[PDB]
Amino acid sequence: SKDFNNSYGISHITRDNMVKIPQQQNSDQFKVPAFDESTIKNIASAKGKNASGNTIDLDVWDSWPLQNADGTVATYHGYQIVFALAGDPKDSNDTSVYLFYKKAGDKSIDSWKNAGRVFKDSDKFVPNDPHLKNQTQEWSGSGTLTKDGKVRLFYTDYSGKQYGKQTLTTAQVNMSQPNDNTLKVDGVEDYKSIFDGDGKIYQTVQQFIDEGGYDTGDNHTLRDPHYIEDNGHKYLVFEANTGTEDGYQGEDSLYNRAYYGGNNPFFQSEKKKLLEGSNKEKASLANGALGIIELNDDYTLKKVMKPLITSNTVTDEIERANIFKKDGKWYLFTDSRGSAMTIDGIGQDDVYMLGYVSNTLTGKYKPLNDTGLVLHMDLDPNDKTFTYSHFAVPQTKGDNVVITSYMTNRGFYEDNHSTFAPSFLVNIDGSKTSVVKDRVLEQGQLTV
Ligand SMILES: [Ca+2]
Repeated sequence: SKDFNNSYGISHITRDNMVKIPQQQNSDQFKVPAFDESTIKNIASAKGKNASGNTIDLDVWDSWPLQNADGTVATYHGYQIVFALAGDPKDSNDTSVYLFYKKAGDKSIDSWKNAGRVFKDSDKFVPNDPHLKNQTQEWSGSGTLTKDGKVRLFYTDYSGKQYGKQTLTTAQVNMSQPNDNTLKVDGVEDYKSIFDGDGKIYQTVQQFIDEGGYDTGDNHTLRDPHYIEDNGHKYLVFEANTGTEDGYQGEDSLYNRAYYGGNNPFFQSEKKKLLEGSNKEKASLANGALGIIELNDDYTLKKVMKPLITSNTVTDEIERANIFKKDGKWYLFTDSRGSAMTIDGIGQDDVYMLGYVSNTLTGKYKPLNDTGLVLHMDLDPNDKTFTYSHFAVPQTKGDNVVITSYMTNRGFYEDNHSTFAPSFLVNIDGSKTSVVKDRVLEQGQLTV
């Protein structure tokens, strides 16, 4: 019949595992800690110029630490460095990467100084590049401190003028120290596009356009590159969508048992409901992937590899790709909105961090805590302490990782801007994780 089973030699976030989440999630093992509203502060140094040219308080969103190759937080001339997306709370979609820094031993949110934007408006036009001149927004990525002691940034070139084209991009951020307590962004170099999709392994924006994606509610992604090394190889792991040959979007995907898991009765009942219902198109178009590419030593593309995992039928959006090695195993994380999901009992207000584990970098990834659930945040977006973009930072010692996230902080009274959420701890033990009891850290804390 139309029924089939193709894994495409890759792992999958299955419907069977997702449907189990609603009855599992209501536990302090997974719940994002409740945060103390009275102590929440804006990032004091998060000031910049608005579109008019007046200095304002910025909203600060997605952030990532400068990391060592293994994912631990780097120390740069005695400083911890955090790259963050920021912009004017009112002027629509305008994100730029800012560089924040803090003396390694300082703890308070007030200790985070602002070195300003990584890029000048003019920077994108300098290199001879296929894509950069078309950039309208700077989206998320990662930062690594190289062997040579260079600050190497990876981020997403978003082009709103090119149908939302997304390109994995790199630059070396040149730094100096004007005095004992200041870091300065001097400028950028080796600023170049790396990858924008191939069509067979990862969806391109052209495929998105050609299929009439803006009319069907399709969501094209090629973003959030996370730098990692393994056995002398350099990689980016990123958010994407499947291409034509590794389980493409469309109605056929609803007949693929690989995306369902469970037994035949589960597959048959779930499939029938999908085909009948108002989620048919949404599920059909859902082909999120966590992709991987290998880089050369100069950070150009070496090899486009098959995805680590996909969320076919489940969601088109698996965000903030994250991966690191712990206790000889590889842990893979991604954030996912309930609103973009097609799962019974998962709703608009549900936000997740999902996690998977493998014995090897490109091996089979199995769900943490049986289902893949690691974190559950379901506070209403209107709540002051709503958090988003949860990201696990591995630590030099111990079994705990630090969870960072941003807190939108839009209360009726001050403080009033998107800020660093209080960080917290998650214990990792084999294929099991748990939120650490009563250990809420400072806003934007990276290390314990
Ligand atoms: Ca899609």
